[PDB]
Amino acid sequence: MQRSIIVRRDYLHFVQKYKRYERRHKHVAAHLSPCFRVKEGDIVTIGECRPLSKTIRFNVIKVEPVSEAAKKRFSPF
Amino acid sequence: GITHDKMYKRSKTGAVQGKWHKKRKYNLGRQPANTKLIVKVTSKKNEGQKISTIRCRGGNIKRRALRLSHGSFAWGSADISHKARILQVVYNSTSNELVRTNTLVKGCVVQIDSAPFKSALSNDTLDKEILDQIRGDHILARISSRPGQVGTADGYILEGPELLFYQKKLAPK
Amino acid sequence: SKTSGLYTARKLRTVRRVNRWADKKYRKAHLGTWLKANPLEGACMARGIVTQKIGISAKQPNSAVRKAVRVQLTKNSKKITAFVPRDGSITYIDNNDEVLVAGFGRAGRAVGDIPGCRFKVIKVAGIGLLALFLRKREK
Amino acid sequence: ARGVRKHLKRLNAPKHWLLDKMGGIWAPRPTNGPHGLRECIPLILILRNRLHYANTYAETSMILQDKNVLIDGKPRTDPTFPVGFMDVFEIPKVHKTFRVLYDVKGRFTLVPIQSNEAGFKLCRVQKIFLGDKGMPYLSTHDARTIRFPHPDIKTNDTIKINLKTGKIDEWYKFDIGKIVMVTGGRNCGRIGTIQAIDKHMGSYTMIRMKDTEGTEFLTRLCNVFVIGNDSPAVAIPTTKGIRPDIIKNRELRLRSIAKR
Amino acid sequence: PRISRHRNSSKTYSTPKKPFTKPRLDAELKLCGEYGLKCKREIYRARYMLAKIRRTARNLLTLDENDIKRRFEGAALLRRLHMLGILDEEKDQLDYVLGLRIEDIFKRRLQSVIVESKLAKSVHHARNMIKARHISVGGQIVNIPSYMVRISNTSRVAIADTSSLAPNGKPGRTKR
RNA sequence: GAAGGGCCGCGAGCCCCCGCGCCUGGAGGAAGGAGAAGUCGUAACAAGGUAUCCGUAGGUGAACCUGCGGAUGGAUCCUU
RNA sequence: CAUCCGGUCGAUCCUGCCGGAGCGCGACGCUCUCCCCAAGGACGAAGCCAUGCAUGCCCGCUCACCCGGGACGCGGCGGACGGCUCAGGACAACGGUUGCACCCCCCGCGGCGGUCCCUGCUAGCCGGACACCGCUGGCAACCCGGCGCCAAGACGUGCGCGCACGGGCGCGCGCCCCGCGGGCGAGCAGCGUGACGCAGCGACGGCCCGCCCGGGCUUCCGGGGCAUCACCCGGUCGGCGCGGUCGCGGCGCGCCGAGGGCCCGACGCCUGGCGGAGAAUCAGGGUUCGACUCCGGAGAGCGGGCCUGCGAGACGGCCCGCACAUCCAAGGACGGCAGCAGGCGCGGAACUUGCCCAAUGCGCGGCGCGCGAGGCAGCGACGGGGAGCGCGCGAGCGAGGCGGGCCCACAGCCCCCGCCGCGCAGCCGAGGGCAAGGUCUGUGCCAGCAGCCGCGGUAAUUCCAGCUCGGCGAGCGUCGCGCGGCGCUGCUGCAGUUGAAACGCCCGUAGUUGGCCCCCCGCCGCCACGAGGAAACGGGAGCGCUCCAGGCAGGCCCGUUGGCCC
RNA sequence: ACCUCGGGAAAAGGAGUGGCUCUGACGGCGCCGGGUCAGAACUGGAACGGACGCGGGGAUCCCGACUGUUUACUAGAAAC
Repeated sequence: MQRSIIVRRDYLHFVQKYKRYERRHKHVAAHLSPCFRVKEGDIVTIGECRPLSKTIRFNVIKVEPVSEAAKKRFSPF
Repeated sequence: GITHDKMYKRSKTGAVQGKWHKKRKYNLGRQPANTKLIVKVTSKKNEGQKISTIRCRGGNIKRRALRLSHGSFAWGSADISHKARILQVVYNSTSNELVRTNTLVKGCVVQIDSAPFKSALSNDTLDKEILDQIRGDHILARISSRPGQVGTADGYILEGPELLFYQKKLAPK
Repeated sequence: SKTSGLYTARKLRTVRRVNRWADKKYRKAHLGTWLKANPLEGACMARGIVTQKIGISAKQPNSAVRKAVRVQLTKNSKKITAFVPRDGSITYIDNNDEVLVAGFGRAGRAVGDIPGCRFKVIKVAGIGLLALFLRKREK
Repeated sequence: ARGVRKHLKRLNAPKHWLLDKMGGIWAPRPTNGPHGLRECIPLILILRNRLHYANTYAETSMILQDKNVLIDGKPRTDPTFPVGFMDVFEIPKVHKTFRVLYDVKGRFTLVPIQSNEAGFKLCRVQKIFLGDKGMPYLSTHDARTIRFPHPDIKTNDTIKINLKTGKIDEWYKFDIGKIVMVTGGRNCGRIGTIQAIDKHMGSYTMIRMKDTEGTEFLTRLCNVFVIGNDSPAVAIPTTKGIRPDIIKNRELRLRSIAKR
Repeated sequence: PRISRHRNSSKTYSTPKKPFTKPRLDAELKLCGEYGLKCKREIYRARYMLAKIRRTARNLLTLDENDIKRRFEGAALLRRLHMLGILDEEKDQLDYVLGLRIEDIFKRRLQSVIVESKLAKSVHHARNMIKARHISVGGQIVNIPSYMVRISNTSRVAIADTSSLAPNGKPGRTKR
């Protein structure tokens, strides 16, 4: 998206009936500043802002680059 | 009436939403009132400056401009500001229809009478680009206020790289 | 075998939801085909006008004539067959005289030698059948 | 719900009021005033329930209407008038003067005070702002707006108001080594000195306070209320916020019942 | 709406899992013979009061010593069981609360206490005397045969002063 | 500044098409279940008088029969 | 709070279901001595409504009359709360956790109180202008017309002090960043100047600001089922400029780009689908239900639309369309019980057109009313709790009645005190499961019974009576359903050679799962402990309502309590 | 719907259309060509493919698959 990015927040949800967990994902829409360069896979830091659009309430304030061939890995960040 | 509620809108996934409630006064929206510039002052005086107050939430009166003729226009560099008649709306970024009907909206490029700013010609070394517009009797300015909410059409005289962008837009005609 | 991974809760929850349906009882409790099919429609009991007094034969090896009434339930206009319980009780029930019918007690299955009667009369014309049998109230 | 809520259910009303469940469907709802609904007790409950001076709600009106009760030295005739921490509740006709402080359990307690104490009222500055022509103004917990505050007094400090003149007699700063009573929260009434100020930027400053017994209690800095620089400079409840443990409380209850 | 709605209520009895067990039918009849009971519900109530007290004792025994709950709640269970007299004063431990029977619930009941004090010729005698309010505990007349007295009130249990000492002087049949 | 009118905005209700769900009438077909006590054979179970059965194809009053490739749950744990 | 047992056979051992046995919470039958507590037209009719009532209070303004008794009217505030119900709504509502440097707010509390002009002040205080009112009418009714008098703390103006001053403007930080600060975590606030504008309030001074309270959104995590629904959405997803709102935002539009969501189930459909605090059952783990009390949402026949106000898209406000009433003198008018009684319809099923503001609140008002909120009584085997139907051998009650007391808005109940005195049981069983006759008739595979297995065809332990007996008990039987039973849903903890069941084989993505190794570091989950967030409920300290279910009491007492937990 | 997956299909049905006054796109720039495709006002007895040119459509059944061909001068068909 133009000046916008989709972030995959990964989190575990614990159930009681089975003492095991469920790996879950949530896509949050952030706003990429033109200053920050990002590739699909980078660890971003997103900070809450005033509603900027229908789906955007966040802005990218830090970028951490990745080696592109970084596999995937469920990562709680 | 008009609703700014997102209940009518579809979800991010594009799914239909459910109407759980009827429309509420808090999410009311009002019919837009386009401030028409009175360019027909010579033809008729019946159309005078008509600003209408409206009752809003909390009894906060909002002044809605229906017809306007003048505004306070400010040349920031020279710090020269005077009330000026607005001659015409030339260039609106959203649509050319607003320019034809001469609606006053924020950011519409307007031509203002230079008769109040004629004094500035006497001091030279005061921006040649503004000075030759002053000699011509029309100066490029932009409305800096919202006429529908404030009720006034205050502005500022286009200067520096802004003046160049909008004079390039109106350059062929 | 079963899956035992710290993060396989989702699979176990899905497997339980899918395999819960195999039992007839979970289906006869949650599928909802029973609720539409039942002439009582989930009610404790129903009311309805008598249409026909019928002598129904008992299933083998029992040889007898069970006594029953065909009842059209006012609630859903659905004719059922209901046994009238006790001895000589049918004489109390006339035709078209209104009867309150409850089920037999096997939760919608036919019980005893009587076949297809899932219902039995409890009140005739607003008068309890057992009372008319013990001669506590007259017809 | 179309507008402001004018009614309070008895089950809804805060536990520190100690309103009996069978007493009514309704509970007194405090009017808007110097204290918030959670951080205040109505005047009906501080008279008909605590002192029993009025045996019914109509009698609370009859004694409040006669301005017999004085709150912060103000007649305060409203029955549902909020009374909160540091308000001076005095009845001259019965010659009793009370200052409302918090007990160790966390319920409000009407403490007997002296005429010198009645004169001053302790306030905490929540915020300092440039309102009304950029004029400096302070805001105290008891909804008091004082223009021209002393330039030094910062936020979280405790000011002392004259009540008669409504002037700041003195300011006690919020710092390590300062006597503090935690008002509201799980630790309520407890009196201790600040030992730690953990900022936790962007969220809540976490204050750790130590009792004379040496029991460390941690609470958010909003609940913390400075009492004085090294001594309270105000009447403190008889327990003095040392706080009893559950087995000690059992012992005190048994002692009281035995002397029946 | 209606403060009556907010009034609480609970069941004080727990019917047996199996109702027709011959060993457990006969034993209940014996426990009605020695205690003058009108119906089996009274024995069921006795087991509901004991089971709850035993459950507290078992949930505290599992808890570690010096865990505060064991020290506080256990002392409150012991004190209650001592004050009633269900727990013998000498034992003074949580384990002995687990090893108790419904005989101890029944013995503290007023009907059994009157026979021990020799005021009642039998338990059947006592039940009728308490219904006829001829019995006063600590200066208060009681009309309930399951009143259950505390160890202190045991001595204060006495024939009601206004009943069988003949202050009325014309009671029942004597009057006419 | 009223009645009134115009143009749009918010938006009933009706019309007309089109989906979508649910319930059904219906000659005439066609299964299953319960009677009845019928008729015609006897397919399987004893090597059940052609060992059964599996797939697949054909045929045949009907169970069935037959071809081809399996299996043994066979009637064979066994032979330069 | 760790239990099974009867039924496939000639017999046996299994699998496997069927039936029993426990509890709930409704219906139904039968029966009922007394007291206490208590739900109560929710259950595919959010169907429909006759009647009465549920919202008033005040006096600023009295030349209405009782003399200030004050009628009314005008003015003020409340009528947006509360009461009710659960239709709609399934990334919604709701619950915990956030933010508003994107906001709005009556009452009250505490501050603050400088308001240019020209014309034109009356400020020892100005106008006019209606209502009631009087007079005269139309009108089936509803509804109101004209004329005339005369008031407000009402209305319209206005005497104001150029650090005059509401809105919105234009301009005024930097020099890689961070370290005094009116204020922050953060460039936020405030103001200085240049123009515009001339807001409010001042005719018994409030604009304004903080606090409060409620609201608007908003952050994260949780937030039905179905794959015989696998691909879906195109204001859909972003950006930009305006408009609009209390404000942010595709909220809306113009323009540009092609995004957005998906087997970690998108989307579609369906829901006899409000959510939560909770409830039922229960060793543990769990399952099921969440109409109802408290909290938040939603709606007042159905769609819309609006006005007033600080707040309502309000229905005990109005306008309109549809559906359905109502009265009519035929022209017209006129509604809206998912308030409370009460009716009608429907269903298996659900209370009195009672009384009263005394308590507990709230609206207005220092001396006090209004309230179908709420309280009281009636009905009421929803249910819960406590006592009876004798003890005994000659004496005793309570069930009553009748009195007094107490209690009560008024009665009444309870309880106390005298007087008379008058105990009183059902409902299901007896072949087994499962406790209790191998009694005596009738009947003779009939009649019936029997959840299940079974009895009945002339020696019926099973039917129909008598007799005797068992269980439970003022309750017991029946039906429907939830949980337990049921390791017959299996996380704990099921099974798959043959009982039901390893995909014919192989590759393979998503998914799930991956040996060992570095002590000492950052991120994760993790465990412990804190903060902070409604109670009720559920526990649970202490307290003898006569016990008790209850309740938060009590007693000369921790500052008597009402702790503490979830 | 059906289907030989090509079709059916212009299926069925709807809505707009004139003149003026403008605004975008699109090449070859200083220049200099284009004539299409959008979008907006404003107008007009409620008018616009204003003449002209120019399918009515849907559900079936029989027959021949089809395009073709034929008794010039009575049968164009299902015949060949």
